[PDB]
Amino acid sequence: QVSDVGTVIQVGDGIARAHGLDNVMSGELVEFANGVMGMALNLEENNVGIVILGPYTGIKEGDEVRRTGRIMEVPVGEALIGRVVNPLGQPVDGLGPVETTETRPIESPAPGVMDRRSVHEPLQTGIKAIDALVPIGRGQRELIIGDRQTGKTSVAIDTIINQKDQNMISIYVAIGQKESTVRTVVETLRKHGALDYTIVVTASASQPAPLLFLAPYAGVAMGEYFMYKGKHVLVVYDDLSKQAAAYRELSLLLRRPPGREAYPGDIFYLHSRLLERAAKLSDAKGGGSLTALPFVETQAGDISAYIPTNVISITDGQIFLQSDLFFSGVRPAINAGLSVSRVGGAAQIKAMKKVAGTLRLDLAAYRELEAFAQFGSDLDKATQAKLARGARTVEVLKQDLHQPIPVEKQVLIIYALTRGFLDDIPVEDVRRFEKEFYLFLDQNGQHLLEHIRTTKDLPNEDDLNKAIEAFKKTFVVS
Amino acid sequence: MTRGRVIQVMGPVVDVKFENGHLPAIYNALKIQHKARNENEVDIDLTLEVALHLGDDTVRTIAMASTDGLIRGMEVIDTGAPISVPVGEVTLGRVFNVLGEPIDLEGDIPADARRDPIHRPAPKFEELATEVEILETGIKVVDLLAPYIKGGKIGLFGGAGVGKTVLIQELIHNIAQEHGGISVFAGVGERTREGNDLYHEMKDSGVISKTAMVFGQMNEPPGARMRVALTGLTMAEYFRDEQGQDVLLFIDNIFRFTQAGSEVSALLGRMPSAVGYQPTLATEMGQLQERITSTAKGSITSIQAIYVPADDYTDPAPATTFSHLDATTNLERKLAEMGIYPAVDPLASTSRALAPEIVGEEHYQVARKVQQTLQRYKELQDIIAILGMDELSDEDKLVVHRARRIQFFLSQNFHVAEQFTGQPGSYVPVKETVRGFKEILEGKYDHLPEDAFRLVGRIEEVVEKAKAMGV
Amino acid sequence: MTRGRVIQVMGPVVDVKFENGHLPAIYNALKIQHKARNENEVDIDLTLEVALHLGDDTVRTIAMASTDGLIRGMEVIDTGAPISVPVGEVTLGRVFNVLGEPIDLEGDIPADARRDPIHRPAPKFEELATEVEILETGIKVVDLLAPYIKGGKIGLFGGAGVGKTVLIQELIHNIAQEHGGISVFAGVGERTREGNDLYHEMKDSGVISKTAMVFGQMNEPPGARMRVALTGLTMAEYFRDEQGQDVLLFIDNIFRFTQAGSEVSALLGRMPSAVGYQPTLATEMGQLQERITSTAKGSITSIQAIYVPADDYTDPAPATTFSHLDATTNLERKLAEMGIYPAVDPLASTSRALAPEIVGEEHYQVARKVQQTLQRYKELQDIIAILGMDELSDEDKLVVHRARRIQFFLSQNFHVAEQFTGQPGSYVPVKETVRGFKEILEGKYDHLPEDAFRLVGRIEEVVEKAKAMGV
Ligand SMILES: Nc1ncnc2c1ncn2[C@@H]1O[C@H](COP(=O)(O)OP(=O)(O)OP(=O)(O)O)[C@@H](O)[C@H]1O
Ligand SMILES: Nc1ncnc2c1ncn2[C@@H]1O[C@H](COP(=O)(O)OP(=O)(O)OP(=O)(O)O)[C@@H](O)[C@H]1O
Ligand SMILES: Nc1ncnc2c1ncn2[C@@H]1O[C@H](COP(=O)(O)OP(=O)(O)O)[C@@H](O)[C@H]1O
Ligand SMILES: [Mg+2]
Ligand SMILES: [Mg+2]
Ligand SMILES: [Mg+2]
Repeated sequence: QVSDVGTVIQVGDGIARAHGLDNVMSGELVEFANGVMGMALNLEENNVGIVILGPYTGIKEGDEVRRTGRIMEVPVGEALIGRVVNPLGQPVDGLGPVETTETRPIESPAPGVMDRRSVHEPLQTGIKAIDALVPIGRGQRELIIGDRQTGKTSVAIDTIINQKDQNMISIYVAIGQKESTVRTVVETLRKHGALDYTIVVTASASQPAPLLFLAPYAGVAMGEYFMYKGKHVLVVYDDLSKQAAAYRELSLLLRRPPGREAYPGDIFYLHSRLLERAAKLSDAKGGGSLTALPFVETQAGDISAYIPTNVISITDGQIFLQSDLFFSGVRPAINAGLSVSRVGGAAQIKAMKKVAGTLRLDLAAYRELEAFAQFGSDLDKATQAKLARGARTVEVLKQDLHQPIPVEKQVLIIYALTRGFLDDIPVEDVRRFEKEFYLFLDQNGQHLLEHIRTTKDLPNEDDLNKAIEAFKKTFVVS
Repeated sequence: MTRGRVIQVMGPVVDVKFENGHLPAIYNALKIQHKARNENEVDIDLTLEVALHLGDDTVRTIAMASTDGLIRGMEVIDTGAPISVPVGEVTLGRVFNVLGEPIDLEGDIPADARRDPIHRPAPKFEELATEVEILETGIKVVDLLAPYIKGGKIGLFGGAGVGKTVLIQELIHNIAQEHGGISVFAGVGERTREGNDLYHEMKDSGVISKTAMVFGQMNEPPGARMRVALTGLTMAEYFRDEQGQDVLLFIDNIFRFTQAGSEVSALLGRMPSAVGYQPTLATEMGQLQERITSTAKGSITSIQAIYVPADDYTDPAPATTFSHLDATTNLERKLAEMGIYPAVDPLASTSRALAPEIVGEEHYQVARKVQQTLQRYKELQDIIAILGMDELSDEDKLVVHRARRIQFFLSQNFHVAEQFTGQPGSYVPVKETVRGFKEILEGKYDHLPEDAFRLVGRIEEVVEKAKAMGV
Repeated sequence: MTRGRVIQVMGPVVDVKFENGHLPAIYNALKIQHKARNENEVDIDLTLEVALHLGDDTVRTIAMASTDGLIRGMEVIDTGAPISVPVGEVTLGRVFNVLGEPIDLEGDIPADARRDPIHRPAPKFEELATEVEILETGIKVVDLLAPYIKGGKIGLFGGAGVGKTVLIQELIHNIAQEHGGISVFAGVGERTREGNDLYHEMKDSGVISKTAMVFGQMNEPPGARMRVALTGLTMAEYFRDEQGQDVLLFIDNIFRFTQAGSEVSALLGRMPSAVGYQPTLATEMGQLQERITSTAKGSITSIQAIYVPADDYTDPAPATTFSHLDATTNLERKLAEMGIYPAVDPLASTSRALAPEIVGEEHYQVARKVQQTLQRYKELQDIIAILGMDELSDEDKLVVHRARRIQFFLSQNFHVAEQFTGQPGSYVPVKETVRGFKEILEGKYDHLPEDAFRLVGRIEEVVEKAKAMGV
């Protein structure tokens, strides 16, 4: 029994300085005398800087620090499914220990250029606006950005719930949230039945800053474990701005000189290193995939701030939610002009692509034309037709909370909209039209739904037109 | 022996040196008791709290009072425990300072009474309770657009002189007088006159028998202003846990806590953060706020006033506290200047309780339609500012016509505000609020003048005062 | 023999101490090759570049890969030369990292192949070329308002998500398949997914046999991100000098070079500059940019994508980059939000080739008239938004009528944007676009609806689209 030893020189604010530890390794785990763990970050000439991963109250100057010989690691395995754990893998739900028998490094290289394959298979969220305007595919990284109280958490929860029958593992990572909010989210997932395939990683606001800094890396390592076995994983980072704040706090406490807005120099490298590990692996690598949903909270809707622009420059697209749209009645309040998907088209079913290839550009043009026509007084026929179509599209894209819609019904309603069958319906009646149309499809259009569901392509346009016309005859305009 | 020695004195920060192997733990309390040895010295009685271990057997502390008179070489006593304040039945009807010493002149607390450490970890994940229940307050805008949650955390934001204290007093008057549980008031960095007024008001109304108060007002040093809120929270946690009570916790200004932290942090040797704040701003706020929660044993509902410096809502201190709240009401100087009180911003204020399955379908519809009309009205303000209402379309004219009346009807006369003006206050049930706003939206009262909707209460009073004036 | 040892590891920056009188020169490459002594160590194979001579026989270096695993006291090997990468016909068809090691798993480069150092001085004033010749791209706005120059330097500016990568890919598609020389692509701090997509597209189209690719994408440390561009540049310089070939050089995002420098500046120990950048920003940019040029021996035509942080064109990095370019394309999310792509700013974009004696008198007059019309339209929007369209004069109404159609006709459908537009792309000759814009200015198509001008190509496609729309 022998171990390389050090002694503590300074303690405070979750940061410790140690003398000795000559053979310590950069990024290695160390343990203190009372059992609290730490990670060595700065290897200076005569002292070591350590971030403390736990309560530092019981650590005093002169205490002993011991090497572990292990690079920072977290437990991984199937035993984490359905559990709530902290970034170190310690359970916090009170349901007993976790029986993992394997671990992964918290810092690992991303798959290379030759290890990847282009994203080609959709991830259905059940939300019409997302699945039509900003498609998401397996292996993609889509940012969800907006001010507080705009629906960011609701979108992610609905997306996780919708994966129930699609054979995918979900990982929900909460950084800097209230434990009561985390418990509410866990109870919602349990009620809707999504906890059978979900891992919840939590690091609340009372925890020390290094745990908030490490939580997304622990989540992505847990996801990578399943990715390299051929599975498909969905990971949600509920706030990246909060680890940005935590990392700023750590850097300032470690006497690293600040940069813009007191942020450290490598604030971009932090998030880029985290998010580059989500990918779609090639067939030679097993074909597994990991897909990520980072969150960023803006101030007063300023999408051009430092951290929001840093994150936007990394991901494969963003969904921007606006409070002014939120209060004007359009929900989930996606701004079509400022939202984009960098994988669009390739991440859609063939029928959805056919019916909605140009929908986002049409909405952007409609918004421009609506802004312009507010100044004029005598619009011509083309501008009247475009405005009517745009208003009807806007009204079709509305949706309520916790109301998933199958893709085969999304494509049919989008077809009905885009082929002009809604032109004679008044704007205030199209939502009831959509509801009664879904009922009509459930009753009399099962062959069309089955054809779409089995072939991923539209039926022959004659029969589908006949069905729409029959529903038009049945429907009554109020 | 566990005896220290003063090495450096830099304002509220003191460095103390101990013998090797006898350093006090972080957050321990230290005592300095010195008698003047000659005419060039003064008597000293001071309490310090450990903050950092500097190395070389040196400890850096924060003082709980003024450090004038300290001399290098003074002896320091280590108590071996954090600050401990009395808890239990003895605290009801009493007034305390940050150290747990009574200041109401009613007598000292016996030395054998139970007292608890100020610092403790937050409750575990499995202990929490997450049920949602509406707390009726009798205020129209709060009950309609951002209902308060029983057992949850409520924050009130505002700049200087906008109405935070008046709204706190109105909420106390409407809720605490009949609560039937235990109430705790914590005055952090506010006027001593306000604390005296509150004490006398509670004593006169008889609520004093079931409440405890702790004061850390503006005249105090930053260390006391930092720890007074924790003292109050420690007193409240006892009633929550050991007795299973329901507790009302009122905090006079939680921004002063972080402000005092930022004042101290510079002298501790930390590198400044974005706007000169301490680098540890988020962790300290989280460690204070995570303790204020409802559990299975009992529930704590807290109403906190939050100061917004220079009316900047993007300031780091107001910005970081938003994530800790279940319901927020934002006050605006623009509304306050137009005579609208309590001057609540109807679009920025939010609540988790505004959902059809919690408040009801028609309540939800009415609230959403009111917010929609107000948003549309806000979008036109530049056009009205430049050239008025004359070039608006017919739809927008009706939008403005309805929105001005809705905005005025959101005002109310408070019971507490009867000292500023002779008009007595009113208590409006939520059913009445919903019915009145639905009637306004339906266009029933388009013919009434817009000045008849100011500061009335129920919708019938609008008709009554319109009749009283010319109509 | 001369061996150093690691004395300090601070993230991506490592300090090495050598024996007296045996210090490596600045920019020399060092190797750490460590075999694990026991189960508490890991194997290391790392490359470092010398940056500063700290004094006292100590050197400060920047790592080319992750420094996790390093232990103080590890042995360091000095190679005696900067990073050297293979050049010649061997590099064609291969994909490399920053160190010149192939990553396409097609096999290793023979150890006796010629290798050139990464760092060299720029060409002199005597040996430059200044002839201006038009490079046709098939893009309407580029060919009309800001023509590209053969052998010149072209920069594409834009904020995040405006179309820089799509424009780069369209330029590759239109130009590289028939260039007849050599093309080099350098990926600097961009998405590995985009790199893989581009590699597979080139491999499918067959251009890969004529191209060398180097990748330094976002996951890499700052040292790799700041040396990958120089690796690609020296690979291209070999073909410019030793063979006299015409070379196309595409750089994925040149802003990441500056960003990596700023990331390591503080750890290197340099005082911050105005917006947090390094003091040596301009010098570091110039030492790289001045090497990318045409000479008497050969010509290099280069297209560089330049990121604009927070859409602020006054940011020091793009502001400094502006002076190094002959032609410039400015992308605005104001246009991108409106549905116009490629979203080129028609006024801010400039080119040295837009002169009457280069493009022709008719082309020059048409371009200037288009710019005048758009500039006039820009001023009218402020008063339109307030006073409506009815209050304009008949001349201003006609200006608006034609400017809207011109702005829509500057859009185009790209071949590489089928996944975004749903329709195949188009190629438009410069004569065709000049004639079409001349006809629009003359008013031949005033009766056409303005939506028919969106994303079409030639002018006859507008007529066909309007006929399909039923006009
Ligand atoms: N599509 C929708 N329809 C109706 N209400 C919605 C919709 N989406 C979200 N909401 C409501 O809006 C509120 C805010 O939603 P949510 O909490 O998900 O947003 P957020 O941006 O994650 O918030 P926070 O900043 O508080 O974490 C909630 O009350 C939620 O029920
Ligand atoms: N509801 C109200 N009715 C009438 N007057 C009011 C009301 N609310 C506030 N005022 C007026 O505004 C003044 C300031 O109110 P208050 O003391 O609550 O402000 P505050 O936001 O707490 O200010 P401070 O930052 O100074 O503590 C009151 O003295 C009173 O004149
Ligand atoms: N010519 C175009 N046609 C259609 N869509 C485009 C075009 N150019 C850009 N876009 C849209 O913009 C998005 C982002 O563009 P990108 O190439 O990523 O620019 P950047 O490199 O500046 O981020 C793409 O996903 C695409 O949908
Ligand atoms: Mg949220
Ligand atoms: Mg006040
Ligand atoms: Mg790009």
